[PDB]
Amino acid sequence: SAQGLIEVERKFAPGPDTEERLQELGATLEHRVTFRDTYYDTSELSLMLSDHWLRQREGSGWELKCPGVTGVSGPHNEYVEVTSEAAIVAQLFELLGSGEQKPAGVAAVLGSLKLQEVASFITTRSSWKLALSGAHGQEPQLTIDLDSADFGYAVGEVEAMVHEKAEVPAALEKIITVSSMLGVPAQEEAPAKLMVYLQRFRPLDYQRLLEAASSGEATGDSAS
Repeated sequence: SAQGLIEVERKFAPGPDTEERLQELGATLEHRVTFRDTYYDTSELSLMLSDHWLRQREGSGWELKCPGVTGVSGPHNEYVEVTSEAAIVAQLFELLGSGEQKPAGVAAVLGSLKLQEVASFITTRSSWKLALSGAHGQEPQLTIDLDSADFGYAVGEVEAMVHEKAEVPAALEKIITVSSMLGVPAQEEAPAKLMVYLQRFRPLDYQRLLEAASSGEATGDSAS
């Protein structure tokens, strides 16, 4: 087994005091992102289910998720995200069936094609780093990255790097133990905010997607 430092990650579902608990436990706040992600869709959630996910973040800019294939034929060849408005403008027009003049920006197509904000919540990402220690002194520093949302959602992903597969159970069990103390060990293929929107309000619809989008970071002892 030679892949270098084995990034061992497992997923955890934390409570509402996680950030505080981490500070007190000794995890450092590496970085955190906070923004409201505003999702638009047609009235039927046709956009959502069409693999064209439309989101604006913090009123900064626009982001559209496309199934790789824009001339949708066949399966979804991965997701391609476009952030350039002119692309989204033209895309939204063809998506909703406009045939009209390209306005200028996405906010203009938004009002004109009359999309509805069907989902809006805040993404709270919080990256913590926890140094292991004990009688041995220096033990690995592992990262805990929290992904949370306004609509009842909190996930942590705990990732440590060991160069030895033999210390994987050691590091990984520390991970699970601290996590179970803080909340409950999870197992999902990492939910995006919208994956949460779905599991929260539309569980079977979430499953349609989940079963197909089942690719998340959680290996165990072998990254590769």
